[PDB]
This record gives sequence, C-alpha cells and structure tokens, in this order.
Amino acid sequence: FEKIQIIPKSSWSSHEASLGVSSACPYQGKSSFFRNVVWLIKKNSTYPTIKRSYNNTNQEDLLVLWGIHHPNDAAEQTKLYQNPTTYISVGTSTLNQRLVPRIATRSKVNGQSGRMEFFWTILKPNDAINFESNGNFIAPEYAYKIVKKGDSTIMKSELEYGNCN
Amino acid sequence: NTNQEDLLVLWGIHHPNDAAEQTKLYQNPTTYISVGTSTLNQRLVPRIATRSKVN
Ligand SMILES: *[C@@H]1O[C@H](CO)[C@@H](O[C@@H]2O[C@H](CO)[C@@H](O)[C@H](O)[C@H]2NC(C)=O)[C@H](O)[C@H]1NC(C)=O
Ligand SMILES: *[C@H]1O[C@H](CO)[C@@H](O[C@@H]2O[C@H](CO)[C@@H](O)[C@H](O)[C@H]2NC(C)=O)[C@H](O)[C@H]1NC(C)=O
Repeated sequence: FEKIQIIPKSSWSSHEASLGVSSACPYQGKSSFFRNVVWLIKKNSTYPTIKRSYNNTNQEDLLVLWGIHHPNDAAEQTKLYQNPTTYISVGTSTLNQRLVPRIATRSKVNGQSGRMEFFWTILKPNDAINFESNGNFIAPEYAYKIVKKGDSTIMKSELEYGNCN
Repeated sequence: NTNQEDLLVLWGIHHPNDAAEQTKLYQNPTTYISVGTSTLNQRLVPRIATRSKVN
C-alpha cells in the first residue's frame, strides 16, 4: 500500500484548481477541501470540456476515486460552471458509466446545502482509465497502490494499540 | 405468448465509442430503448464515453 501521483494539481492549466473550496472543511482555520481530490472551477468565464486519461505504467494493481458535485439550484450551476446540462463519463476495461448531476432543494448540513457523491473502481495492472467531463466534476489527484490477498473486517473498538502480538 | 410453458427473452444495447460513430451506424443523436411487460418497466439510454479496446 502506497499513495501515488496520477495527475497533479499543477497540470490543470485550462481550469482553475486553486480556489476550489468552501466554508466547510477547515485546515488551519482557513477554508480548505479534501486534500486527495481536486474541485474544478471555470477560468476567466468559460469551462472547456476535459478529456484526459491514465495508462497504468505501474505493475502493482491500483484503485482510483472520484465524484460529482451536486448543486443546490440552476443559479449555482452558472456561478461555478458555465454549462446548463453536464455529463461525467468514466471508462475502463470493465467500467462503463455516464453520470448526470441531480439538482434539487436540500437541507443545509455543515454549512453547504448540495451534496458530493463519490465513486471508485480498481484498475488492472496493464490498463487505462479514460475520463470525459463537461463540468460538475471532482477529479483525483492521488490514488492508491493495492495488493490484496485475503479479507478481514472493520472491528469496532474504542481502544488504542498495546504494542504486543 | 401463445405458448403455455413459461419463457424468457434476452436483449441488449450497443454502446458506441463516440458521437461520430453514432451518426455512422444510425441516423440519430439521442436514442431510447424501452421494454414493457406485466412487471418490467425500463427506459434505457446508451452511454457514450472513451473506452479501452478489447478483442
Ligand atoms: C499501457 O501502457 C503501455 C505503454 O507502453 C502498453 O504496453 C506495451 O505496448 C505494446 C505496443 O503496442 C504491446 O505489444 C503490449 O501491450 C506492451 N508490450 C511491451 C513489449 O511492452 C500497453 O499496451 C498500454 N495498454 C493500454 C490498454 O493502455
Ligand atoms: C477573457 O479575458 C481575457 C483578458 O485577459 C481575454 O484575452 C484577450 O482577448 C482580447 C480580445 O482578442 C485581446 O486583448 C487578446 O486577444 C487577449 N489578451 C491577452 C492578454 O492574451 C479573453 O479573450 C477572454 N476569454 C474568452 C474565452 O473570451
């Protein structure tokens, strides 16, 4: 198990990855966001269609995580992005999805009203994941190398480690 | 079902690689496939997305 750079924060030149946070996740007081997935915003006032991908040069197996930002209303659609209708599609040897963001009146939680649906699959050692997005999207920065053998579970306990065996 | 024994049917959907192959095979941009039975009730839209090649 180890963390890996798939596509850095730097590589998004056509889209604004810097100020992609909100009043919800405080790092050192100041407003932050999930440090392993980047939230994409329009540049100047136009949102280019993204179309990038990742072949797995690594020989260990890995998994990717991504998601969708669901807005509160059609007014917040045109504030963050410059699109009315949006599509996010992901493609791998196995996977085949086409996700549309849902717009609906919510209730407020931890500040922000709209939701954030995440997704995942495991990418084979010698295969490519392909993305395509019009907007309303949160792309991976980091992803994990997994070598799985055998299963267990999530034990629910209050205790802490006792340096034994 | 004129037959008196019970039966099952199979069908599916072709998902294209891009909007260019949409207009090559078929002459439609948006497409719908709907199936209806006493129980079943579905409306299937083909997903377009960049894939990897297999076979
Ligand atoms: C994933 O990345 C690598 C990029 O090099 C590909 O690996 C080789 O590609 C060659 C040339 O077409 C093929 O003979 C084999 O698939 C690999 N062979 C050797 C000798 O290295 C790989 O095909 C890419 N695959 C996908 C699905 O993206
Ligand atoms: C967004 O704003 C920028 C301003 O910096 C626009 O860029 C300029 O466009 C005008 C009209 O052609 C000219 O001053 C130059 O061609 C560009 N200026 C520079 C400094 O490069 C930009 O056109 C606007 N974006 C869009 C998509 O229209």
